[PDB]
Amino acid sequence: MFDKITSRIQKLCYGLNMDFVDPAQITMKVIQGLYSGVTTVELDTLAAETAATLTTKHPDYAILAARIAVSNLHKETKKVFSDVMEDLYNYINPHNGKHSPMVAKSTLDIVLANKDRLNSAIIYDRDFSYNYFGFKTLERSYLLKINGKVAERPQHMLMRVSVGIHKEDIDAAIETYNLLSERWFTHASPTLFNAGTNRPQLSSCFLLSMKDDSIEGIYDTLKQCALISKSAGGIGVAVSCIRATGSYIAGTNGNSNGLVPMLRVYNNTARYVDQPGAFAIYLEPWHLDIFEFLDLKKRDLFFALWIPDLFMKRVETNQDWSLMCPNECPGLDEVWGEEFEKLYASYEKQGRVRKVVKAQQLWYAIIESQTETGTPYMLYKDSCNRKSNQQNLGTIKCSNLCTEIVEYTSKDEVAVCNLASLALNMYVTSEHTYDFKKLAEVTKVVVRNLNKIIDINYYPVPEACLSNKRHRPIGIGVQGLADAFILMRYPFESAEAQLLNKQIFETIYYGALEASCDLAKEQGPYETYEGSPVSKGILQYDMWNVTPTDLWDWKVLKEKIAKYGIRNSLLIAPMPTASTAQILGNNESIEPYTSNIYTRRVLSGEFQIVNPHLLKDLTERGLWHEEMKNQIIACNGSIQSIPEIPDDLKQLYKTVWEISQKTVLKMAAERGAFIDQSQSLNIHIAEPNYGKLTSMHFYGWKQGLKTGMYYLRTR
Amino acid sequence: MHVIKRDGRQERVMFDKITSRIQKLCYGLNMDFVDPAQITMKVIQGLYSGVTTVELDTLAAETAATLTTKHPDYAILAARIAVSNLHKETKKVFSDVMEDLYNYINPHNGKHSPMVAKSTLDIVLANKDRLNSAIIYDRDFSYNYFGFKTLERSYLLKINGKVAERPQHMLMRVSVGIHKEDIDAAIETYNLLSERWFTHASPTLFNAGTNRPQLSSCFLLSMKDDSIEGIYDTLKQCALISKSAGGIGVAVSCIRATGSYIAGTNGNSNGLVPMLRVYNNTARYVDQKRPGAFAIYLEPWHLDIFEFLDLKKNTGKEEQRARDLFFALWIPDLFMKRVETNQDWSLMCPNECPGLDEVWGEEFEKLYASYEKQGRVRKVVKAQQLWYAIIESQTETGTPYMLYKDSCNRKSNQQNLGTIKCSNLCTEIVEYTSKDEVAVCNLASLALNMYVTSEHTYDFKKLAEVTKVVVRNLNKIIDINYYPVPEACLSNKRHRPIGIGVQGLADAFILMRYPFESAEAQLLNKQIFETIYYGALEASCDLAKEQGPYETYEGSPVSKGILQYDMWNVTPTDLWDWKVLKEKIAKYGIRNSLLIAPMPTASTAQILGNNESIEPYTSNIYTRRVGEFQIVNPHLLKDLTERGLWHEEMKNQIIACNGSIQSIPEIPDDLKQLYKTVWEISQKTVLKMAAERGAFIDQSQSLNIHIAEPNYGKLTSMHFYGWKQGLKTGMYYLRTR
Ligand SMILES: Nc1ncnc2c1ncn2[C@H]1C[C@H](O)[C@@H](COP(=O)(O)OP(=O)(O)OP(=O)(O)O)O1
Ligand SMILES: Cc1cn([C@H]2C[C@H](O)[C@@H](COP(=O)(O)OP(=O)(O)OP(=O)(O)O)O2)c(=O)[nH]c1=O
Ligand SMILES: Cc1cn([C@H]2C[C@H](O)[C@@H](COP(=O)(O)OP(=O)(O)OP(=O)(O)O)O2)c(=O)[nH]c1=O
Ligand SMILES: [Mg+2]
Ligand SMILES: [Mg+2]
Repeated sequence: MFDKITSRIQKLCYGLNMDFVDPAQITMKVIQGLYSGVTTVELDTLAAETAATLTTKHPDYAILAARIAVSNLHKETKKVFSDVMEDLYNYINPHNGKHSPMVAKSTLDIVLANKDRLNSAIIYDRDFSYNYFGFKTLERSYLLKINGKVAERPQHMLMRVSVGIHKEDIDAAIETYNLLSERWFTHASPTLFNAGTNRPQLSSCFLLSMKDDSIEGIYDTLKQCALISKSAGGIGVAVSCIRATGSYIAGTNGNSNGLVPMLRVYNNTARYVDQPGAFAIYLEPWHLDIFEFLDLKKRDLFFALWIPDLFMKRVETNQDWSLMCPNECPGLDEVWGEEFEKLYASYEKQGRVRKVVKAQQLWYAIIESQTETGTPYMLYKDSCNRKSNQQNLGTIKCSNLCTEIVEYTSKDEVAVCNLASLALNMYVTSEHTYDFKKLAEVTKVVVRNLNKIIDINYYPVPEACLSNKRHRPIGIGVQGLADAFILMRYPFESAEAQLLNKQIFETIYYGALEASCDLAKEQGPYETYEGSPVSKGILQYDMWNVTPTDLWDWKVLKEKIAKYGIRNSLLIAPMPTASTAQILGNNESIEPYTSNIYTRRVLSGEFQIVNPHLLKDLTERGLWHEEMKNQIIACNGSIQSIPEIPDDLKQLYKTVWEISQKTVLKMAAERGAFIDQSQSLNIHIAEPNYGKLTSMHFYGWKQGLKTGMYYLRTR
Repeated sequence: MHVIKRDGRQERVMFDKITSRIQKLCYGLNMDFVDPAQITMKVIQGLYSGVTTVELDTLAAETAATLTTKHPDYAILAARIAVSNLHKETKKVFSDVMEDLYNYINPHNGKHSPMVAKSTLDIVLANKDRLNSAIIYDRDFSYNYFGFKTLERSYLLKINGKVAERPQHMLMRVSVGIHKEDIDAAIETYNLLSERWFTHASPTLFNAGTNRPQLSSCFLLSMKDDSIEGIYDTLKQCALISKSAGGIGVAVSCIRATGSYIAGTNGNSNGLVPMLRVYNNTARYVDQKRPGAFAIYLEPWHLDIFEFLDLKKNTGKEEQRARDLFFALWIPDLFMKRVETNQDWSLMCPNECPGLDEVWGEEFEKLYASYEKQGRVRKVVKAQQLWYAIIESQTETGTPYMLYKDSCNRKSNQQNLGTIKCSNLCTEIVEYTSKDEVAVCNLASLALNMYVTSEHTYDFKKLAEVTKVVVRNLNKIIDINYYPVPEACLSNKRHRPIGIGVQGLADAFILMRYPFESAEAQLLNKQIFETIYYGALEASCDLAKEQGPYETYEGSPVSKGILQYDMWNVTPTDLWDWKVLKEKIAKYGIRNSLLIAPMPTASTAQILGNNESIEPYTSNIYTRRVGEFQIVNPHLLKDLTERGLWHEEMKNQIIACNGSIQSIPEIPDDLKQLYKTVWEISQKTVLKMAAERGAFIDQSQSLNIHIAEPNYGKLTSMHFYGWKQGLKTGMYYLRTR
């Protein structure tokens, strides 16, 4: 009897490690929610659930689990792509009666005029390549649904995005289709949510100079934020030009209440417009309201600092910092580095300061905020501007929400970003050699994609659109760096890892540029190209004084770029990639495993998950048991103190806490020479003291990092 | 013992010189109850040796005012002492003070900051001659201590602490500020202000003849529409107007309901409540020591009304509160009919049910029904339920104000423009607003007790002439005001509305010796307001001749010879020939769509010494805080002191009685009659009187209701009464106790 269930679980067991997967186990839990009443479709989830719990015994359960629920999706959705599309278009909302197409006619009509070539391109066996928690992610949000029931299979949705990008160009579409569905990279969420629809808001982040220091200013800027958040976008906002508390107002002959009351207005605007807000506010440490600033998360806004070098210099030489009001001392954010230290001091040597503190004391109020709340983020204004390819445009006033994007912004330019990410774990061949020829190749495609995205994209406000058209900046990231190192057999901190880290990024960048060049050959450079460091032969690694390894002939590439230029002001920026890395079963971005154990909620409750790579070594060596697992939870996810585990692995699966943050910082410093934008650097300090922190910032600062620190994590 | 004189010159104490100086300022005062040796005695104890001769003026004017409780003359005397001080501390010649104020260099910020406009100076200056000798400083001695200290606290200009302006220099600046090179009229206005016949609204008082003049107090807005973009555009406007110290009232009914579908995002609308948080947050943050004030107007067919209703509570949950906005209801006739006949009432989304707010009266009644019929409703409730909800809101908070859309639109001369979607912060202004037009209003009030004579007869003929003047002034303001936003300016030049108000109405009855509630008082109330409407139309007519109609005149009720009182079916008394005027208009047209708008004269009433607006006394005994002082109704005290009926315990037995004189066995009834508090008076009678005067007020009236012990019965009956009277504003605040 339960035999009829088992022999059916078994069907989807192909290629799985049957030392550790045992279908009999599931059946024993499933056969009990059985009765004369419901049957198969119900029991289908039942088993998927059960299987999914069992992930703790073996990673293959996640995959088995996945497969079952997938089988069941297929058993309840249309096969033919064009036919699924047809339904999404037609959907009359039978609620009111008005027609509401879920895809866009043009994408429909493109799809139908090639129903032949697109339909038979889709390989639906590719829906089994996702793990459970990955699949469930898609099913919650990424797969389009008519009234309850999901319509799109994951292939459908990929094909949709693909043609949603390459429109009339089928070839480019089917090659993007493949790449994606084999999980060689991914687009940003907005792209996957929106490509092929009526509101194709694909970009994924915006930046924003505060238009002007008046009510009129503050409220136009506010109108804009509301508008971007409407159509999804995250925002960075440059706020430093707003006059401080006490600063006189001529028009009303009153006295301004300063930056904070104004940050309340914005906060409140984020609680409103949603589809929760998310603004990063960037303040410069010379602003007279910087102290109140540091108490605010100490609320729907994240604070970040636009640090000028001068400030770091003064802090380390126990010194005199002078807080100014931007009304009283104009243009202080319109300038960086040299011209800043001249202009700033000029105001100091002119008396015109509102209040002097010791540099060191401000510093320590920062360390206080970070230990409390994990914020403010630390970004170095001078580093960012010095190594920016957009420096010919002016002074770069701030960054995006996750500190990775560094772009110019003005009264009439609001910077945007279009992002995507390469799955580094996919390029390590089954020989523990890393395939770079293939990595470069895929980047070049991602560039063409992102580049196409600029023109088709829906822009929420006009100067988002004006910005992006002038400088055509893109942003390309990575995920699974950690899994790459593990699949290679490399302790994250090993010299072996440390080289690979450079090499990977020498490659991503080589390809990006090379592809950006071919596009410039094809359609000319972006119009604010000539004037920039690349018209001058100075690529990103030069600005760092790094000479790359002989892996690629940059000699040859520079001669190309000298001939036809590039298409995009900027290209690379490794980002958090939180939501996508969940689908692909990867560790987020460039960071180690925070723990070797963690959970994940899925509708009702959670599932307990051990590091997939890890569990596979412990079980094969027959070291996996009850209390074995129960102990690692006791050690917050480390295995260092568990006695019967080899030397080999204790090294291989060190958690981020057990890793040297100095080393982490140094490694970013390395790769960051081939990242033309910035990177989202979290810092993990187990037991913090103000000492450890202070050298951290200082170490990373000395390394010359564009972003010093995204989040500080403490416990 | 000695006193330091006005020059550092030690002078021994000589207490007769105090009494002597006081006596010098008792011209015209009834000396039988004003013993000025009483102050002397009370001064020379609160008095150490070496104290400044200037402090023996403050200490003395302070003492003098705490004796209002003996004879109101004392309160006038207390001022006289403070003014006889100020004059000594001030430059006499007007044109000199104007020089200082301009040439004033900011002693902190080394740069320069005029306090008058260059033009205002260059006029005053090139007109030194006439203007200087025009001013009568013997008018500064005609206020009482309380009016005076309000003036002193914000209405005269301070050069670095030191009050530069004398009250006449102020009055004068304002006149030139309105009249520029028109020196004949500046002087005529100065005379009518300084003789206390009327007062301009505070924003005019403040800014008149300064640079970038914010002369107007009130602004009306309609939301820009169901959009994140509309919302934030209307918010920038509100911010911009609030920075210019302007009061605001807003039409918010078009906004999607909590739940309503949002196309572009597939998500769903969070409703009015969340948006109103954003409006509170902005009101808090933009200013004018004073936070901006928005009145929010909702129509009772909107799905979010119940939430709208608990938002003013100080009891509930932090997330759904907004104690900084003021809530109002724009009420269709239908809702009221539905209530008194226990029928159901449907709540809609303006998204699934467009056009509701852009249409009134039967046009509405038709459109609303055909939605109900169509099943276009999100929730359907018993009408009485909503009405119960409304009246506990009022019981707990005193809000929402109660406006009747159908009255306002039916009886408005802006009718030819479209639907009037809301009123203002104070509910007396009834003007049109659109995507392109924010209605400003410019206001002033007449001191209604100035026009009653020694022989207890009223001077309507004079009241009509003063009104004419005001209209000419309020008109010029429109052309000199600096508009916070362009749509404000658009509107005002298009329809040139003006709102003329009143203060000292209850004072007017008392001088004649009328109870508020008599046939006498109730005839005069009609007659007075006829007079104001008559005089004002006649003024606007003259201007039309001089200049042309207001652009949007043609097709209006007036351009058809329909005057406000026509819209009520009320024949005026025979006091004035309304057919002569009607003939005069159909000739030249008028210059201002709207004219009369009885607003609540909050602080200009404190100055002129008058009782607020259209209202009877709240008490015969009260407080004004400046030490806070113990004023007895000046009128009452006179009749008591005259009839030799005033002492310590009587003053007290009234405080015992919450300022009522009713129970006191020693007072003639015809006095107990005249001096009833508002908590004695019939509110129905109040509502009838407004309605009765309402036929002559082309806008509305801020109208509080006082009900002592309030229940559902009393609150309900009171609204419905006024409603059936044809009132546009049926209730401003509900005050209780
Ligand atoms: N010798 C005195 N003894 C008591 N009170 C005095 C004396 N001199 C003046 N005062 C009081 C009377 C008034 O209430 C108050 C202000 O009167 P005022 O005559 O303006 O002061 P003053 O005498 O210092 O100046 P002035 O030089 O103009 O006379 O001072
Ligand atoms: C008027 C006003 C301004 N502000 C703020 C907003 C701005 O940051 C700052 C003044 O900017 P503005 O609003 O532009 O004031 P202004 O142009 O009339 O005066 P000035 O030219 O001297 O700057 O103060 C308030 O917080 N509350 C207010 O009521
Ligand atoms: C987009 C968005 C709209 N809204 C509300 C506010 C507005 O009253 C209402 C109108 O939506 P809009 O802001 O105009 O968005 P839309 O253009 O998609 O609207 P429409 O469906 O008419 O095309 O939606 C939010 O509260 N939060 C949001 O994030
Ligand atoms: Mg300004
Ligand atoms: Mg819309």
